Amino acid sequence: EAYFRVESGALGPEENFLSLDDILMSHEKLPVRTETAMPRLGAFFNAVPQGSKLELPLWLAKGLFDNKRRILSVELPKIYQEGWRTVFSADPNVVDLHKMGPHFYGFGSQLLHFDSPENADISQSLLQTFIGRFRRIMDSSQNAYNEDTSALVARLDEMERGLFQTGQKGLNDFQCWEKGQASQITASNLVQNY
Amino acid sequence: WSLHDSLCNTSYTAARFKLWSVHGQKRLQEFLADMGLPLKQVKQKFQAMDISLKENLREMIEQSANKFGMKDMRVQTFSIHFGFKHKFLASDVVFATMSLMESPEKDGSGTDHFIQALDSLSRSNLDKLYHGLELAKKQLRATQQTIASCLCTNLVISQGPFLYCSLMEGTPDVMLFSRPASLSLLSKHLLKSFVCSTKNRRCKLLPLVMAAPLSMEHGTVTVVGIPPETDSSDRKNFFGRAFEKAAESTSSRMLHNHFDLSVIELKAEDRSKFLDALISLLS
Amino acid sequence: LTPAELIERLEQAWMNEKFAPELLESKPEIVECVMEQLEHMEENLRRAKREDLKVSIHQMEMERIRYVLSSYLRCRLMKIEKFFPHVLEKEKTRPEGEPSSLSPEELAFAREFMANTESYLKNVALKHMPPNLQKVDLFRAVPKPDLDSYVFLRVRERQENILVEPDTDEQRDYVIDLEKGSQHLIRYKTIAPLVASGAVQLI
Amino acid sequence: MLPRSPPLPRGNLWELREAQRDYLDFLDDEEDQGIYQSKVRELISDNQYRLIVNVNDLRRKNEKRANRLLNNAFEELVAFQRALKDFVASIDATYAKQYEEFYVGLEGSFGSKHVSPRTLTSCFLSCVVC
Amino acid sequence: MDAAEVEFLAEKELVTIIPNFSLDKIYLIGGDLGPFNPGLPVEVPLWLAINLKQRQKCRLLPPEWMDVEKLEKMRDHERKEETFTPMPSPYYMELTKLLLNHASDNIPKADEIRTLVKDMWDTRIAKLRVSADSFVRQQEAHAKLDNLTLMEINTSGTFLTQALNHMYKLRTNLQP
Amino acid sequence: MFCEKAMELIRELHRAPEGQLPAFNEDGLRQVLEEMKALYEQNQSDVNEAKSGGRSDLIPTIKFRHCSLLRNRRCTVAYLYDRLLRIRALRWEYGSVLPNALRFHMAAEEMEWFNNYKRSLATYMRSLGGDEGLDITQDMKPPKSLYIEVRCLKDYGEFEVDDGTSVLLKKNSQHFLPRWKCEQLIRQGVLEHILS
Repeated sequence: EAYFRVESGALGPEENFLSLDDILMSHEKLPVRTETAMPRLGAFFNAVPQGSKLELPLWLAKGLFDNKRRILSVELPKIYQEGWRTVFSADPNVVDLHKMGPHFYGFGSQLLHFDSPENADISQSLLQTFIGRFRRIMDSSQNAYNEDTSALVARLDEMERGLFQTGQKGLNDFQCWEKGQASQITASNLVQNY
Repeated sequence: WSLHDSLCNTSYTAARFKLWSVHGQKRLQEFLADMGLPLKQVKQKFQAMDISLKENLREMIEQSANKFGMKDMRVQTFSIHFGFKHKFLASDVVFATMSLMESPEKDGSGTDHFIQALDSLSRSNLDKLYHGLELAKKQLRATQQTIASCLCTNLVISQGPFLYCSLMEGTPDVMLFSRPASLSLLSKHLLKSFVCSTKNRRCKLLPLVMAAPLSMEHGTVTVVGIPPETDSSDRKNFFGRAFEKAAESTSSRMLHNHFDLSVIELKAEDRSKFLDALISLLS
Repeated sequence: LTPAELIERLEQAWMNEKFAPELLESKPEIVECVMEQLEHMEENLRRAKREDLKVSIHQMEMERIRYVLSSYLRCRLMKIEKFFPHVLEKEKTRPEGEPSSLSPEELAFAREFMANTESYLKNVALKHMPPNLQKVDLFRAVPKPDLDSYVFLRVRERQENILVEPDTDEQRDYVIDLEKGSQHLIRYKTIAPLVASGAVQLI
Repeated sequence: MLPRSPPLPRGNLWELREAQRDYLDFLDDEEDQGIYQSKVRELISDNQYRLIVNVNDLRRKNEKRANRLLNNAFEELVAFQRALKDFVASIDATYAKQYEEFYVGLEGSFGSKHVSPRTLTSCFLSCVVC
Repeated sequence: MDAAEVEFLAEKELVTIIPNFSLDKIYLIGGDLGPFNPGLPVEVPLWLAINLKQRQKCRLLPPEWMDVEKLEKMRDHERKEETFTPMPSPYYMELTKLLLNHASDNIPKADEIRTLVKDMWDTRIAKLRVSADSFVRQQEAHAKLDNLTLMEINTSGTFLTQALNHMYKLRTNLQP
Repeated sequence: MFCEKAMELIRELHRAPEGQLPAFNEDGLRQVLEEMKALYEQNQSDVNEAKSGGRSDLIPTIKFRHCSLLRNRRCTVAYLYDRLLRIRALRWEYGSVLPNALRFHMAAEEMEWFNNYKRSLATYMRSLGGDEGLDITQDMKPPKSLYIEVRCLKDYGEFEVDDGTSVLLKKNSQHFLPRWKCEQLIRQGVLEHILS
């Protein structure tokens, strides 16, 4: 109630520095093709050729990128390719955005700092998927009371679980006021140890 | 409860009907048949019984109990309604509270059950009352299975001026009555069944004295004393003096711990040393 | 300023801080002039205590006001401890003639908080580092407030010609007007100077 | 793993007049990129009855019809197969009479219709499923 | 916010009681009250009427808008109109909860007032999730809520605003 | 790639999203400072070596190592900063003094941060009003009535009433006290508000 973690800026211009969600977000891998040799460090993948397909975290490919593609170029995973961008248009209420994740909107908004050609078509997928999956989170979260919700929440990602936990915290708080139950003073964080 | 499981357990029709001896269990059958109550509706819970039977139940039962020698069958009490389905008689609250405070399985100090029973008297806790009605049932079905023991085995000794009984640990559901407060009711129902059962004319007017083991480690039992039973008994007990003077004479180890005097804890070895001097003292 | 109106304005100063996404104005006047009614009517009770019902009617109201006020203060010591560097900076470079966003006492608390946390990070992990990283700037580690939030508000001073920008396209902006007593759902940036001028109130 | 498309989406790189007059307009297809006028002819050169359609295209062209076709499949597929004979007579009327009636398959990505014989309940009556 | 503070703001509404004790004017930091003449009406803030009722010292009175006839017309007016229609008091839910729980025997026909209030509530909540779905569905940037009371706002606000922020972000991530 | 050790500090705090302070990790912290030093020197060598022979083709091998320390910096300040949030809570929820099931999990320098924060807070609080200000730590929920009925749950030596009229607190024994005093103890676990 007073532990206010630093929130995630993974949807705006640039992720926050201290947010433990973005730190684990950017760690996810991404495919690149190198433009030069990689001397003195070919141990991991001593030198590495130019024109080689490698898998690197996102944070690494932040500074190793330039406009001229001096060191390496990037190509998007298939989840954001043209293939799946039609699937997410058929009916977005069917996809398991936890397997295709578990950071869909967080990752996809950082792949816009690579000035690829099809950006005007990724920032339209996300917008049209989130709008598609809305009337199923506005209604399965404000209307699921004293139920086992661990199956209404099995196909969501970190940007959506944060909202499914705000619908419930406002349902279970009006239903606790209606029943004269939110008058008793209780232990706040000690019942967490118990 | 159902209408059947509450005739077999009220210690006022479980005495008259003698619902512990197969010879008189058919009396219950005849009583039910004289009213037109199917034996399949009487066995089902009362809230689910058909609506066409329960019209004048509380009259066709008072009537057909004259034909059997039970004329004090209607009493005067009160009842409360809260809402849509909440309907209590003032003698259901009592049997539920009295059994939340004296639950057998102990979960802490002596003042852990007291709190849970004080809780279940305010309307904001109908989940304890509605729970303390499943203990009060479990108790009442485990009392007619003890008064059925000491009357199909004749453990009521006629030790002279007063009857006498005792209990055995090996019998099931005898650790439930270990408390020195839930033992008075068992004895007071035992006397009511007995006085109706025996054929003598002397035993029908002698007070009872009962003992059941309290503590195996200290090796001690608990003892009570109840007035001579009758219909119009004045209810003026007299054992708080008898036990005192008897322990004084024998000079044994006793404890008058409670507030009422007629309940004592006694060494398992001073039983006879105490009892003989008491027999002589009451005379 | 009848003592009856201090409370009516205190509740209003209490809701805004609960809903706003940024540390709003500082009202030292009120916080220092309600601690007077509390300080006074705490004396006309401990003296004339020999009534047993009047003192109850007074103690209950005192306990209601001392919760409005207290929970108002607590709601700002959360804005300060989450945005300490950006709230120190803003107060250092303030153009004279602008109401501060920090009391003279919250200012000392914020100074000591920044000092304490810097002197803590200096001796655990920023000391044993290579000797060019041992300085981290806390204007790019503590995220700034987010003034693009949506808020419900109800207006009480008829406004007209309010700009509503849905997106980046400057053309798509249609201007709107506001009645009195109405309620709307708009982004906090386009109505920022109205909350500081009493024209609205974030319900 | 959920098959939400017949073309595996991971590695694909390596009255009744409105319906009939909207299907025809969809089957024109000339002015944008000529995707289907490259297929009608293609099948006429192979002597086929039916042609496979991508509903993914119907969506981008006209959403209303793409939804009305996945929920009233009968009245819509009797109007599709009419405005297909109409459009094949608009290329070669000699061929358009060799065959009694044409047919039209489907393929693409249906939203919730991708069901298994275990999930095929009775809320899918008269509805294209896969 | 949270319901237990809307309930705090709602205990400032005025109601009318009938005391049964003698007391002279009281000068509260929020006005004046009294005098309390046994057997004579007087108008006080709720948080005092409730607290005096619990201590068996008064007898409440039903507010005028709390009539079983005018309410049976509000309940129909609400279902006819297609926008949020004006309501008796800005805090009717909390009034008809606190009153009917604490003074249900001084209010005739409590269990019909209660059902009509609940009928109104269950509609004004249905209009919200339609007015909060067209918003997203059409990607608006403004929405005039007409006569929403603070309680309806607060029951589904901390979700709606938080799910509109994540939409503004997704809609303005291509400009730079 | 790199940074597989720092990412074992974070992927542990991310498993406790309730706000419960886990045991400090001096081990992993030392283990990541060591890698910082190692890469630092092994890169500075070739840095000054690219000015002593012209190996400018090693420029990539600088960035791949220059940035790959910034990471290990982030993932060691965040952890060190996150744990400074889960600590300040223990001043608004438990109270001024903590039981040693907590003061045993904090690293020995976080106690100094605490005892500084607590003292600055108690300084600010006493500054609000004329007489010893206003203790804003209490009063977390709107006041409902003027007296409260509590019921003890553990033993506690001798609770005080301002007028010197103490009260013993045995287990399962309920009083009727002003809620102006019981708030501190209810919110910890000692007492309990029964007559809701």
